[PDB]
Amino acid sequence: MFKNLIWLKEVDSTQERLKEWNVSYGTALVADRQTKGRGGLGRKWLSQEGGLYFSFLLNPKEFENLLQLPLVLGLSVSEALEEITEIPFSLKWPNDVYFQEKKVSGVLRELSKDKLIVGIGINVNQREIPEEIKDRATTLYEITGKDWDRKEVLLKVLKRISENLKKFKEKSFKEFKGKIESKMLYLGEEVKLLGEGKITGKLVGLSEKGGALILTEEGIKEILSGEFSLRRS
Ligand SMILES: O=C(O)CCCC[C@@H]1SC[C@@H]2NC(=O)N[C@@H]21
Repeated sequence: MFKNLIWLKEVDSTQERLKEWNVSYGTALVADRQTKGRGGLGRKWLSQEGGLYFSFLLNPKEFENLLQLPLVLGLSVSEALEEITEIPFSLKWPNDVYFQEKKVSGVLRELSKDKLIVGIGINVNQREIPEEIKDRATTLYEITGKDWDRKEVLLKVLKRISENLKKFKEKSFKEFKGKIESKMLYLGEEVKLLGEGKITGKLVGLSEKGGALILTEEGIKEILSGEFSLRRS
């Protein structure tokens, strides 16, 4: 039941606040502005007006795999945006939501004590996109040519997250493998993964474990580490 909100006008980071405050699971902390945002395309643009920045607590004892989780959340984020805008979106392993070549959303997940802090940033109404990420990022406004009710968006997103997380629990990742893999970005293309190494080859798909399958010279390798980031090559 992700439907009750805590909407602030400015914080250092919704991630940090939930790391500090003791909130109940299933409640989303939203912030119009973030002075010390962290993750994805940087801190500078996470302080822009028009973006949708929020975080929420999940039970660590209940969502053990922090590789499939980001994918399911990303799948939930894209599904909500597609339902709203009726625009096709792609998923970039292992977390980002993309429209074509540029990112629209990113899923962050941290752990602290007995907390699983999930932070999600969505590009909705930012009008003045930074020149340094004009190439890698886009907004709902830029794509569709109109603004969107950030509250309406957040609600349908929280709903999909809720609905999908219930299935991911009751059932398994098998329920989303096909949905996710079929929306994967750079699929069939030459790509390069970096993090705890650097593997380069053709992204051939997604394993039932949520791992990225790369076709190298000596076989297809399955990448499970969340450390890795997937970029073109
Ligand atoms: O870009 C990413 O992939 C990571 C998530 C983007 C940042 C979100 S926005 C709200 C929350 N608070 C943060 O400091 N980070 C996350």
